[PDB]
Parts: sequence; structure tokens; C-alpha cells
Amino acid sequence: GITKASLATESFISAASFQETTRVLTEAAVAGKRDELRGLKENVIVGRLIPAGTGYAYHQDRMRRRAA
Amino acid sequence: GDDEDSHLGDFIEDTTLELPLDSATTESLRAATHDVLAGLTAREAKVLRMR
Amino acid sequence: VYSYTEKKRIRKDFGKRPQVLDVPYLLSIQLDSFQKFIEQDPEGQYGLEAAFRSVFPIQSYSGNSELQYVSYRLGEPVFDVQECQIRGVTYSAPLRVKLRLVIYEREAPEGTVKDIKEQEVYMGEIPLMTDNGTFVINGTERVIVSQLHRSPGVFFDSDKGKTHSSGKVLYNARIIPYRGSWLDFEFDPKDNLFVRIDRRRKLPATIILRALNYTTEQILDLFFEKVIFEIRDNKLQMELVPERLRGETASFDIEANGKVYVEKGRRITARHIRQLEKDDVKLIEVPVEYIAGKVVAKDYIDESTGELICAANMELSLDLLAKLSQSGHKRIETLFTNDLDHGPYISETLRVDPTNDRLSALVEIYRMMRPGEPPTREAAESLFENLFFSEDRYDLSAVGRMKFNRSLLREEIEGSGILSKDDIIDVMKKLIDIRNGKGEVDDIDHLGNRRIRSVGEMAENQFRVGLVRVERAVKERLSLGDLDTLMPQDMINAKPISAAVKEFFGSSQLSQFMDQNNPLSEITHKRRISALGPGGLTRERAGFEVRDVHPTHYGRVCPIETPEGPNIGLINSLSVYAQTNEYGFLETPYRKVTDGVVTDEIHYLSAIEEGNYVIAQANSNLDEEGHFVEDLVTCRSKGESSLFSRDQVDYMDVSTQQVVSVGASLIPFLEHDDANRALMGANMQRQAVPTLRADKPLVGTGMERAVAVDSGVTAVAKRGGVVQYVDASRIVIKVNEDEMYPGEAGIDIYNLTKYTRSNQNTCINQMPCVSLGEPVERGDVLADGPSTDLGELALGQNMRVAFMPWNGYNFEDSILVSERVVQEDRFTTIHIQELACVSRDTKLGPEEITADIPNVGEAALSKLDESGIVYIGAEVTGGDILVGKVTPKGETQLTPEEKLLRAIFGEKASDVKDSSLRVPNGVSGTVIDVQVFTRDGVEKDKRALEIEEMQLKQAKKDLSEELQILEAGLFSRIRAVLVAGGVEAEKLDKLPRDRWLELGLTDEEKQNQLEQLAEQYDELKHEFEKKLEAKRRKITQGDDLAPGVLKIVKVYLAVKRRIQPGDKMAGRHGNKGVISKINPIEDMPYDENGTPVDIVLNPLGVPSRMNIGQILETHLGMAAKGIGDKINAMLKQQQEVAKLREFIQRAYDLGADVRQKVDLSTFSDEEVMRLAENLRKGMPIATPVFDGAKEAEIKELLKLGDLPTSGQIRLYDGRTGEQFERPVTVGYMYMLKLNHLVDDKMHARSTGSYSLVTQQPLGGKAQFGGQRFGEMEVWALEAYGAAYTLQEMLTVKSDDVNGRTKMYKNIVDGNHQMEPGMPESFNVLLKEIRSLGINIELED
Amino acid sequence: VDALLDNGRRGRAITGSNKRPLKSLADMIKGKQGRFRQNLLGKRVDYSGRSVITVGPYLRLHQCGLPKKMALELFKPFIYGKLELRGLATTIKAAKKMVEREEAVVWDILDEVIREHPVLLNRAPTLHRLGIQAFEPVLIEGKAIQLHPLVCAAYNADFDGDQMAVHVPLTLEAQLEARALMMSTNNILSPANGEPIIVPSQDVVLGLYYMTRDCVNAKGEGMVLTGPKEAERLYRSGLASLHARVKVRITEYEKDANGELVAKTSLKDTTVGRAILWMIVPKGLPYSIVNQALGKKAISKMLNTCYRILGLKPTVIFADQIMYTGFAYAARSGASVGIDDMVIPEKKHEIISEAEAEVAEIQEQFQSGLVTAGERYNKVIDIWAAANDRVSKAMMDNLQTETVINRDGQEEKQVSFNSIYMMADSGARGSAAQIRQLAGMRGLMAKPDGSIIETPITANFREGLNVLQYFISTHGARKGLADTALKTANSGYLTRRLVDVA
Ligand SMILES: [Mg+2]
Repeated sequence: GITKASLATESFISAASFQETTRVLTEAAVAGKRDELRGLKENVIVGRLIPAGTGYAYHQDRMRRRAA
Repeated sequence: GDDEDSHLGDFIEDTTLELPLDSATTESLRAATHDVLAGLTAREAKVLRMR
Repeated sequence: VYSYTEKKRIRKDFGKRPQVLDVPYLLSIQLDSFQKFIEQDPEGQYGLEAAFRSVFPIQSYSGNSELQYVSYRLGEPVFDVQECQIRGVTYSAPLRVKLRLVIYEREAPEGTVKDIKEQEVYMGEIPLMTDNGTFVINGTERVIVSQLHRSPGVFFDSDKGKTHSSGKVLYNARIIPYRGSWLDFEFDPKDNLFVRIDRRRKLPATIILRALNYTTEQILDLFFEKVIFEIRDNKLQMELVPERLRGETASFDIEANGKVYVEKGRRITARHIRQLEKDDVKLIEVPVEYIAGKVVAKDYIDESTGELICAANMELSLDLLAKLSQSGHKRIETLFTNDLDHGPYISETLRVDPTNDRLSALVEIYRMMRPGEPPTREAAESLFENLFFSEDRYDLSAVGRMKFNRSLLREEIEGSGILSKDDIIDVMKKLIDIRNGKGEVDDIDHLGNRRIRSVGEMAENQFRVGLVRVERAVKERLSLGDLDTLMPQDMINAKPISAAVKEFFGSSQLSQFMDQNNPLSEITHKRRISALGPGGLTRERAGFEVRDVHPTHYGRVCPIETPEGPNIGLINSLSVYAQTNEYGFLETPYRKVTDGVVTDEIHYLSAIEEGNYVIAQANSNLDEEGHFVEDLVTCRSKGESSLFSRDQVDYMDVSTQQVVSVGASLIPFLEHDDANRALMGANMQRQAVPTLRADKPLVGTGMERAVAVDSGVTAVAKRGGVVQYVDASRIVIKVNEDEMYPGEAGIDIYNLTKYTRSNQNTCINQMPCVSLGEPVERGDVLADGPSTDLGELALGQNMRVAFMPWNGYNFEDSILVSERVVQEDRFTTIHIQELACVSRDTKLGPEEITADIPNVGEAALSKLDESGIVYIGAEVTGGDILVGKVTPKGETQLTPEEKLLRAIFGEKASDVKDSSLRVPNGVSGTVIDVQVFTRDGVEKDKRALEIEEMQLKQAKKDLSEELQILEAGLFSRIRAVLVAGGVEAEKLDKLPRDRWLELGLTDEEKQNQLEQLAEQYDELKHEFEKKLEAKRRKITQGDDLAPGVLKIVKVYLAVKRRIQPGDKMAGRHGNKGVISKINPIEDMPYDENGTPVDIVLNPLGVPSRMNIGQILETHLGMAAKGIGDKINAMLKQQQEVAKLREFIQRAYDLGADVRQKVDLSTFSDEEVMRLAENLRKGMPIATPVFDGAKEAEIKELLKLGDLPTSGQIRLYDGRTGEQFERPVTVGYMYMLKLNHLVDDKMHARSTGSYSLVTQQPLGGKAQFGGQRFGEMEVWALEAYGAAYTLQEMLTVKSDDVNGRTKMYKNIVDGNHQMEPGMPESFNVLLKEIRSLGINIELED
Repeated sequence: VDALLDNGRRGRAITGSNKRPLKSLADMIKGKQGRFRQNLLGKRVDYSGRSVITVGPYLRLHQCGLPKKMALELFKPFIYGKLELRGLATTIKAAKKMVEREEAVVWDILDEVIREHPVLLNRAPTLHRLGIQAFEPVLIEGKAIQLHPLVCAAYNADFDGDQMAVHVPLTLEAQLEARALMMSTNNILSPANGEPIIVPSQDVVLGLYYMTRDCVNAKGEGMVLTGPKEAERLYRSGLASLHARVKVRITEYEKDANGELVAKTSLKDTTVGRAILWMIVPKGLPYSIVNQALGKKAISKMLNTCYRILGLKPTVIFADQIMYTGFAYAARSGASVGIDDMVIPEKKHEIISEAEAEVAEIQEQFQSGLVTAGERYNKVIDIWAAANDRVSKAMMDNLQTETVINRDGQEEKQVSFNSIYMMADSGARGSAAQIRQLAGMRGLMAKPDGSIIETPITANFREGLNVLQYFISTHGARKGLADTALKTANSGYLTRRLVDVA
């Protein structure tokens, strides 16, 4: 479904800012999860440039500069 | 209010802050007094920066 | 014969059907309820007496003491209404109750007391209702709103085919008390009866019956019918009743007495049963297979062994019947059972039931109510006998018992307030019958299932809660140890009771601030039926079933007045004629219809009785005697409305307005509007701001006068007389001798209210409408309130509207207002603010209110007098200082270069921070009052002394004027008395006027009246002195302020808002709209005579919204102003009185078969010129709600004027000068001015004050806050490619604490660039996640 | 501890002095009032204000009116910077006092900083992407934000007290995104379907429908004109009616070449209204795009055709010109609405009497038991629905063509100039089901349970309903209101689930 596929995401902040926070946070804590900030809600919450519009060039540069 | 989301914690200001206007005036005063002290002799400028 | 307030200006009535019942007192509900509360009832059924008798007497815990109740008396208030609103305290009256303490003797249950003592104990204060129906709670006028809740009783409700896969309908019965535990029986998909208490885990239903001390045999006797089985040494005979046999299959030959009735393959029909009835069939032979399913009833114990052959409720088989056959048992009682008529529900419940005795059932009950603690023999019995069987913890009480007995079809109407065994058994039997098919379920929304609580009942409950508190306290104190020779002034604490009553009146959901910006707004706020509140449904747990108009709202609750929004249909408004029952239910009047004659006796039919009759319609023409015109008259029997014969009809509606409320019956031509637009018009009529000079409705409904008078705004006369002196602030009436009391020489004095603010900051101001030397009558209007014109509710002004599209300046819903409308000062209105400046006690010292303020010039301190406070009358604008105040400030510690500036230029640092009160940014108006309150130990400044001296002088003057007017009237009456019987023309004024009160007269009522008048004079002379002394003591005394505040200064500004683009203006028919331009006079479309229109509306708003009422109101206003212009032309040159009378009576005669004949033959040649001078601005017209002024009458009236009968004239353009094609519709539409002013809506913020935990801006316009850039706007910026605008919206502008100062300095510095950083709310979130046992970190 | 980490999970919540449960840490994070949705995804924002909105038709669709007071309060740092840059102030304190006194030299600075600086006008339920658009301010004397008429469809705004919040973009990239991405002239097509979103709405389509019509005998019928300029000079001089069938010589340009415009000239059988309107259409469009009655769909199609052929700049200029001329001729038409414009059919009472006789016949045949109660109910419903359809047909056929005027002869039919019919046919705020409740009958209403009442209400709003009919027709209105008041809560949650899955 829409809700069940939005709650099952690799990123856990884009799922914890969705409906249920206690369950998502407990599972992501026991699993030792790691959020790599690839979507739009993660970069909105953190307060940086969205990877979609005018920030796409910036995010491409930050990606290619990494490990190179 | 007669609802949620109107909690008393949303109405309390932060009185431990300075206005951005205060910061701008402090920076402007700092620059202006530096330029005024520049227009004096080096010895008197140092005596006024030490006093 | 017309009332003298109705001969000034007679409103032309267009209604055809006569009215037989007068509109009731509109505020009778609030006043009657609070009269039932504070009253002395000898029977003690309702009020304070019914709470005192409900709690007291209190008996100690075998301590041989008893505190008992005797009487009470409501004390007198210390401050009246105006003083309570000025000072800021509740208008309440002390409740002092007389109690009596008695101590008992040991080994004396009801023995003689040895020591008694009685006294009067003060138990809190109860707030009092004002003259109108509003409470004054803390200076503020509040209104307690009635509630519509579910009446106590028993309600059977189905599950209407939900919550199951197959679709079986489940039935459940609920017993709702007035106070206590909810008990609920419900079915199961397996037809097992289940019970549950307080909505907890369910139990099998027979558990409570076993708890009622029943065995299984007794239950089977209660719920079933016995079938007897017999044996004549063989063949197992069965006694048969003909009725039971139906619905079975006679696969065998059913025969009796050697006669065959049924054959093989023939099932039982009705004819076979009638054959059996005719042949008197009793006993039959039946095989073992026929009895192979029957159930034994009781236990059949064996003759010899005594062992249990078979216990209660176990099905008989071949072997068990064979076993009990030879044991000596020739009688077997079994249970009759079917599949559709009698059911096996109790039997299955018993087979599921685990409990076996009373104690086992009690333990099974105690294990759900108190899970976890071990059960006990005593504890379970205490719990169950205390659940539903103790008057302390269970009440129904009276309406509950009446509903309970009515629902079970019992005869008696009043009974005990607690349950009983037969009551629960009757509920179970009724539910089983509902399951079988006999009865039918109820509906909750039915207005015979919902009560109406009011102020009296809610206040009584809240008082009884406090009484229970004080009962616990007294019983704890009374029963301890001793006696102890103490009077009952210490066992009672007054605070737990007053705290409860103040918790109700002050902070409750139903104790609302009274909207006070209209007479209509007040009178429709007091008549409100809220469904929410304590004991009522939540706004979210309200379905779509309780938000629909039900067929039993006809006459009881308005259908088209409910607040659109999140609660539509939970805030209904009471109808016009509806009133509360004796029990609480709503009822509406109806005219009794005899065999053929519609009588005039008014019977109030409730919501349950009205369904049994056949009620006619109010649009049912009678032939001037009572008989209906046609035999087929539309009626409504029970919900559904159809056609019924004239002999069949039994009741008729009383009036044609009784369906609608008091706010939706002021809309002319309601019957043409849509229902949505009528709802919006009704809801927007109560927001109209009272303008500078309220005019009149040129098209009314006849309900304006009742609303204006029955509210509290206008000052109506109490006793008829002749006006002796009218001032702008008082009116003195000289009562006629017919209405005067024998004792006093009464001349009534009416004090008017001048410019006091309301709750909504508008202005309340009463002007006299009578003139010196003019008769008045009882109930006649003397002074007009806000939005009132000679006792008629005038909410707005009527202006020359036009319907055309005008260059797009009225595009969607906008309006285009001419400049004559703003020049003529007709939509301007006076708003009165109130600013307060409290001087407190800080730790570094007090705060002064001096007029010497640092860092402020003299151009700012020009308007402050020597004491600091501003003058009265000083026109202040935005930013001007009102009350100069300073605050002590220390620990300066200036940074470097600030010390340098100060050292170079001198001017040592200021040691007091200027925190004065200044006018808010934007408002600008005169100062009309300044009040100063001081604590009871602080020295008063010069200005407070000036105010005190002025108030003392004014109070002395007012008491002197009272005494002087009353004394003048008394001496004049004594002189008049001393003329009849002892005529002395000039012998009377010679002697001093003080010795007139001792002379004599002949033998009549006047000689034992001079003594009465002397007593009145002495009483007035003492009254003047006592009032002066008390008033001086009240003025001079200190005030009781908050702990820590030294003095308060309150400044009242008067702002006058004119009109501007943005101000919302609506009409009565739900056509709102925001003004969009203020055209010059020349640009407006002028008609053929040069008169421009004043407002240009839009035509496209009519066909898609279907409020066709406004077009007809426009035409009727055109006709009324045409009549007015004709009268004004005949008056402009002094014509005659003959022609004026002829034309006026010709205007009052149209049209077809109206009531209200106004023949001007008796008017006395000065009441015609006054009438024709009040009609020169347009003849007012009344168009009742559903009675209407039909189009033929409108066209006839338009023909009576010069105006064309179409309603549309040829209109020229103002700017081009060239004529508009397609003639346009002009008329006079009544425009309101709603209270959504543009200068209360607009605000802007560049940098203000930031919140505390999350460093973000605050809420709007009072903390100078920013606009919420919520989630959906974030998505709307992600949908574009705007990733930089979004980043500066959520980092630099809002939350990130260093980048916002850096960005401000960059913007001032000429460089538009942000160094963003990270928000602060994210750091708050990291701390709040990390402060669990969860480690979350930002790693790279 | 378990009441501190998450209060109320085990047992019952502990309560403070308020006798309310107090918030733990999990309640600080969870829910609509938690840090995740109230403070991180949505924020309160500086440099922003709101006010009521009005019309202001004189604007071009890339500018909005902004009050001087709002524009002085939002643009304060820019004003301080400019005052100290140009030398009118000693420092920023003196500049602050200068803008506080509202000196006469600060309005020139305000007009300087306002010039090319967009603002973001936003309406509160921002349902779709076109709910935030950026306009260029025009300083206005007042307190109402003036909003161009053509964007009211996009905002879903109407002027009955609705208010919009404006935001200021600070940095250079924010201004360039509000100019190159979010500007009002760059959003004229919907993002859900390719159809335009700035189509003219209600006054202008009525003016353009009134302009482009034809009546069978008007002033100046049959003249031959030398161009649209002569047609306009004929109309403004009072010598020809706005709709009179004439012959005009129009020169239309077609782009049949590989990017070139070819001028061709002919003689067309048109009116004066269409010839006047042809002065506004740009080059590349044909002439059969205005030679019609020009309802609302036709205007939307004309704008779409111009956008597909010519581009963006002529489409924006065309939209502004259409709005201006539509407002002008809607004003000059004087199209009003009176009580004689709601024509009852001449044969309504005959149809109602026939239906009542037939339903009485059905009742009398029911009382003999020949039909079941349900079959009788269904037959009654079908009879009344057929009667309602016949009344509606009679009304519409009496409304659309009852006008008849002669040309040098006896009589001739044409479409009607009835005001309500023009407002319904042109698409300007009306339909054929909103009418027939004004002139015809308004049919059968339903009860709360779902059943439609057997007897319908045979009265309309021209002649009013009685007490019982008006009370019957109130449940439908309350169900409509109680569905619009709680369908938004379902839609706003569906769209949030959709946004957070994608
Ligand atoms: Mg709106």
C-alpha cells in the first residue's frame, strides 16, 4: 500500500516523520540503521539543499567529490 | 484555546536574545570607533586601546 | 388603536394569515431556569433546597452526632452590576445557610438529644443572573449555554447490519442513569445473551440474574413457557395448546379422540389448528423422536436414592426419559421453543454460563470490576449491592424513571430512583421480545429522546458536588472522638463549595463569552442549544447521524441556522415558539382542531405526542369561520407528510414562523432563498457592527420590534405617564395617577448608558427617542440601544444597489462602493479599545509612573500631565506615550567602545529602563476615560486624587438629583391632593413647603395618605444620606489587586473606522463580499434623472447560488422608496393635510386580502404630519417569513409610484456618458457591515520576537509573529525547482540562530547572500531522541 | 521511568495538577504537535505578512498590488541599507528613526528597493503547485493585497474575505528562482494535465460572449467595412449595433511555411463584435477562431491554440488583452438580472395536474391490491420523474428561443438574449441544472436514510416554497455542508500519504 511502502524505506527519518515514530525508531535502533540523506524530506529536516531542483547540481558535485 | 495546538508554551518569548538591529549597530559602532581611533597618533591610539 | 411608539411610523404589513399566538418572551429559557435555581421551594423538588435535602442530614460513623439542615437565605450582593464590571469582580450573593448540630445518646437510636446548638454558616457565593440572562463573572459578561444530551432511561438500538460477515442484526439494550454506572445487555452472533457494566469485558447475561439470588429453575420459570408431559403407563402423552403447534411439520398423523386431523406429508397449517380448537383437543400420543430434543426445567429427584437423576436445563434423550419413566415421575415440565416466535436464548446463555451459585456469580463479577485483587465474601456483596442499588451512588432520577417506565409500557409515572430485580428482568424480556420480532428499536436523534439542560440544572449539579466534598469533610471531623461543644462554624469549609461553583461558571465549555456586538447576537446567543460540553459528545466522536435535521425538529429546533464549519448541527439554535417541558424535553404549540372548527386553544405538544396525531399545515386557508376551504388538506401524521381528509385532521400549526429561529425569521423573502444561502445569511446577520447612526430596514419582517424590545439594549417604560424631562443621559417620567401606588409619589427615572465598550470592543450608547412633554405607555420604548431605531432592530443601512458587471471591480464577489456612501458617514462605526498599564514590584524595587523618562524628548511628553498619565480628550496616534513608566535596571556592564563613547562624550549611563505604555502601532483615537486603581497601602499620585474628587462630586450630585426630583414630585402630589377636599388656591403656597405634610382632609383615602407621604419623604431623606455615606466609603476605600501589583492604570481609546477597500460587507440573503474600490460620484452609473447608484453588485452571483430573495428585496425596496419619494415631494412644497392623508391611506390599502387595516380617518391632523415626516425617507414594509409579499403586490406597489413595473430602468454610464444597453436592475437593498475589518486583519513582520525552546517566531499580530510556512507550502516549493528559496525559508528566515543575524547584517550591508548552517529545532530533536536510551549522531 | 520515556503505554497515564496527562519525551516527538511535523517540516517564518485580498483588474498578470505599510514593514533591512548607502543617514540607528517617522524621502527608497524584487503570494490551503506564485509588487494606497483576476482560478481564491500571506525572497538565488521558476507568467498550464489554468472566468467570458453574437435585424446590418478599425469606429459612434451581420475585410496570417508568416486577405461574413475582437488576436492565428459565439470552452481552446502555435509571450499578452476587452464590454453590456428573467413555462400547472391525476389513479389501483406497495412506490417515483423531465424540457424550450424578431417581414427565430440564459449558455457561473430550480420545478428530495420522498416539491424559487417544502429541502443542504466540512479531512490525509510515498 501507500502507507506500508512509505513506512518500509531504507531511510528511517523519511519514515519516522511519517505516521508512527515509536515503532520505526525502536526498529532502527536495534538494527543499528544508518540514514544517508538521499531523499527530499531528509534534506528538508536537516536544513540543506533539496536534491531535486536547483540543488541537483550541488548534490551531484557533492556525490562525485566523495571518495574521489 | 478551545482546541489543541494552542498551548501556553508557544506564547513565551526568548528574552536572552539581542535584536539583529542591536548586532548591526554594535558592528557599525565597532567599525566607526576603529576608524576614529585610526585618525590619531599611534601612541595615543595604543593608550586608548589599553585604558 | 395603536401604541404611541407605533403611531410615529407604521410598518406596512403584507401578511395574509392572522396570528393567534403572540411571540413569547425570547429569553424565557435562561430566566426560568435560574429562577428555578435560586428560589425557596416548600416542596423542595428543585433548586438549592433539593441539593441541601439531598445531602443533609449527615450522621457520624456511630459517633452519636448529627448535623442537620434547617433553612437558607441568599444574602445581598455588595457590588451591583456596573460596579462589578468596573472593579473587576463577580456579581454574586453570599449564601448563608442556617444549620443545627445535635448529639445523640448511647443506646438511643432515635432517642432524645441532650445537647443541641444552631447557628448560621456562610457557604460560598453563588453568582447571580442579571436582568437579561447574562452572568458577570470577572467584570466580563458571560452566557451559560443550554445543552442537548441523551435523556436517562433505557434505549434499545440495533447494530443495523455491521461488524459481521454474514449480516446478522444484533440488538442491545442500554440503561443510562443520571449518575452512576452504565449497564448494557447485548446479543452475540450465536444468540448468546451478554451483559457488560461500564463498557468493560462482557459477561454471560445470567450472571447478573444469579447475582440477584436466582437459581436456574427460577430463571427458566421467568423466561419460558412450560410444556407438561404425562404417561398413562405407556405412550408418553403430551398436553397440547393449539397456539404452540404452529410453524412445525406434521410428518405424523396428528390426531385426537379417535379423529384424524393431519395426514402424512402435510405440515401444520392454520386450518388444522382451528380443527383442533373446535374439537377441544387437549391430550395426544407422541413418539420418543418428537420429544428427543426437549429440555427439562427443574431437578427431578428420585424417590428412593435421593440422587440427582437430572438437574435444571438439560435436554432429555431416550435413555434419560426411560430412566425417569420407572422412577415414579409421571409429570415432566419442559420448555416450549420455536425458531421465530419463542427462542432458546436464555437456555444457550445458561449453557455458556460458568457460575453456579450467588457467590460464584458475585466473584465472577468482582473479578472484572476489580481485576488483580483477591475476591472476598463481604467485598463482592458490597460491590454489587453498591453498584446499582444505593441512592448515594445511583440516581435516575425523575425524568429517568418516567422514561424507563414509559419504554417498558408500565402505567405508573413516578417511582424509586434506584434499580430493582424486576426492572432488569423487564429490560431483558423487552430485549428478547425485540429479538423475536414483537417490538422495534428506538432512534437516538429523535427529539423525544434528548433533553435540554440549562443554567439552573447544571449549576445545581455543580453545587451538589461541592456539597459532597463538604459532607466528606464534616463526616470525617464529626465522628472523631468528642462532641466537643463546638458550634457548626468550624466543621464546614466554605472553599471546596465556592471553588466548585466558580469552576463551573468561570472555566467550562458551556460558559462562553457573550458575543455582544448586536441585539440580535445577544438574543441568539442566549437561545442556543449546544450538543457538546461535559456529559455530551466530543466534536470528533460525532457521526453523520447526529448532524442531520430529523423530522421532529419541525417547531423545536431551527433547520437553517447552525454554524457552518467543523461543528455543523451540534450547535443548533432554538426555534421561535419552542419551550421546555416539565421534564426537559422540547415542545411547540398547536391549535386544537375540533370536528370541523379550527379553535384558538393552544396545546403544547411534545416530541412524542406529536407523532400520534395528524397535524395540519400553517398554509391551509380557512374560510373565515374555521372550516378548511378544500376537503384535501396537506398534513403530516408521523414524519411522513401526505394528504388527509378534512374530517381526519386533528391539529394545526399556530403560526407560519414556528419552523425557523429568531435570527432566520428576520430575512425577508426566506421562502425564495436556497437553504445554504439562508444559512449563511442567518449566520452573517449576527456579525453586523452597529454603525454611527443605524437607520431602518426598508424591507422588514415584523420581527424587528420583538427582538429589539425583548433584548436588553433599549430602555422600555415600566409605568405609563408623561415625559417630564429628557436629557442626553437621563429621562424622567411622571406616572399617571391610574398606575401609581398609594404610598409613594412615584416618578420613574431612567439612566442611560453612554459610550461603554462591549466584549467585542464596539460601542454601546443609548440615545433618548422621546421628547419633552409627550405621553408614554406601559411597554413603550424610550431609548434606543446600539443598532435600534425607535424600537426596531436596524443592523445596517439601505442603499441604492445596482446589478451589473462594472469593469471587473466586482469580479468574483466584490462590491463597488460610491464615494457618497463614505462621505455621508453612514458605514463608519466607533470602536472603543482599552489599554492597561500595571506597575509591579520587581526584586530591584518598585516601578514608578513618573512623567520624567530618559531618552525621550518633550514632543513625546507634551500630552502627559504632571502625574504621568495622559489627559482626557487628547487625540493620540500610533506610538504616542499614554502612561509614562520606568523600571529599575542594573548590571549594565557596557562592552568596550561603549565605555569609550561614554567616557569621551560624558552622559553617564541610565539606571532606569523605560517601559511605558504606548498606543499600538496603527490605532489613533481620542482618550475618553482613565481609571486608576491603587493597592491598600500605596500613596496615591495627584491624578488619582483628582479622579477620586471628581467621582465623589459626581456621586453627591447624582444622589442630590435623585432626592430633588423625587422631592419635587412628592411636594407636587401633596399640593394636588390638598386641592381636592380642602381647596386652597393661594392659601397653600404661602406657608413653608416643609409643613404641608401635617394638615387635614375629609373622610376618604387621602386623610390616611398624608401620613404615607410624610413617611415616604422621611424615608427618602434618610435614603439620600445612607446612599451618600456608603458611596463615599466605596469610592475612598482601597482596592484588592493581585499579589505583587502596586497600581493599575486603564486607558480607554475611541477609534472611528470609516470604510476602505477590504472591509467585508454582506446583505441578509447570504451574499458576502469585500469592497474593492471607492469610486468618485461622477463615475457611478447615474440614472435618467442624475441620481447615481451607491453600490454596484454583480449579477453572476445569483443564478449559481439561487438566493433569488435579493432580487425581490431589491424590487420591494425600490417600491418602498418610491412611496417615500412621493410623500417627500408632497411635503417639499407645503401641500395640504387632505392630500397627504389620502395618499398615505391609499398606500396602506394594497393589496389583496391583507390584515392590518390602518384607516387614517381617526388620526388627529398632527399624527398625520408626524407620520408623513417619518415616512419621507421610504415607507417601511413588512414581509413575513413564509407569508410573503407576492409579485402581484410588488408590481401593484411599483405602479403606485412613478417607477416602472419591470423593476429595471435605463442606466447611463458615468465616465463615458453613453447609455447602457439592456436596462439594469436598481433598487434599495439593506447592506450590513460585518465585523471583519481589513485593519484588524493586516499585519507584517521583518524581525520580531522568537520563541523559547525552538528559536522560531511567534503567533500572529499580538506577539508580532510570522506566517506559518507549513508542510503543504514546503511541498509546493519542492514541486518547483526552488531549492534555494526553500532552504532560506527553513534555515535563515526561521530557525538557524547565527545565520539569521548574519543575513540581517548582510542585507543591511548590501550583499544578498546567506551562510545557512543548520536549524536549532534539529538540535532540539537530537537532544530529545538522545535523552531516551537511543544514541543518534551526525557522522561523516 | 516508564512514565517518562513514554507516558501511558503501560497502565494509565499519570496526571499533573491540571488533572490532564503530562507529556513525556515520546509525546514530544510523536504526533502532529511533535518536533517532526510542527517544527521541522513546517516552520514559522520572518519577512512575511498577510492581508485581505481584492480585485484590481488594471494589473498585468505578473504584478500584484501591495500596501505601502506592508511593503515598508517587510522590506525594512533593504531600506536601512539603501538609506545608509545613499548618504541620507549617519548610521543605522538614525536610519531606523527616519523610517519610523515615515519621512517623505523614505518612500522613494521604498520604490527603489521594490522595483525588481518578487514576492511570493500564497493562499492557506496550498493544494497544488500553483498555490504559490511570485509576482512583482506595485505599491498601493490601502490595506488589501490586490490580486490579478486570471490567477484566482489557480489559487481557488474568491473575494469574500479570503486572505493571502506574502513572503519575501532574500538572497540572489531566491529572487532568481522566484523570477525564472515560480513567476506568474511561467505558470499558465496545469501540471496535472496540459490544459491552461489562466482561462478567463466569469465576467470576461460573459463580455466576450455578448460581444461575439448576432441578432437578425440590428443597426447597420449588411454594411461592408474596410477593416476592424472601421468596425470599431462604427460601434463607438452609435451607428452600428455590437452584433449586426456585416462584411469585413480581414487579413489573417498563416504559418504554413517552415517558420514564416504569409499574409492573405479576404472578405468574411461576420458581425461588428467579431471584427472588433480581431484587433486583439495576434498574427499567426486564423480567423475561424473568433468567428463563433465564444463561450468558455471556446476561449480556453483559443488560448491553448495560441500557446501551441506562437509560444509564451504572445499567449501572455493575449490573455491580458482578452481580460481587458472582456471587462470593458461586459461593463458596456449592462447585463443585469431581474424577476422577469425567470420565465415559468406556460404549461407547468397543466403538467402538474396531469401528474397528480395519474398518481391518484395509481393510488386507487393500489387500494384494490393489484400492485404491491413497493411497485406502487416505484411507479409513483417514475411518474414524478417523468413529469419533472417534461417540465424541464418545456422551460428550456421556452427559455432558449422564445425571442422572435422580424427582418423586413413577418417573424424569425433566434437564440435568446434572456439574461439568465446568456449567463448559463456562455459558461459564466451557471448551468442547466441550477436553472430549472428557478423556473421549472426542483424535483424530488431525499431523506437522511436514503429514500427519495414520494411527493416532490413542485415549486421553485421564482414563486417560493411553503413551510413543509422548505423544511423538506433542508436535509439535502445540511448533508451537503456536513460532507464538504469532513471530506477535506479525508482528502488532506490521502494527499499526505501520497506525497510521503512518492
Ligand atoms: Mg472564500
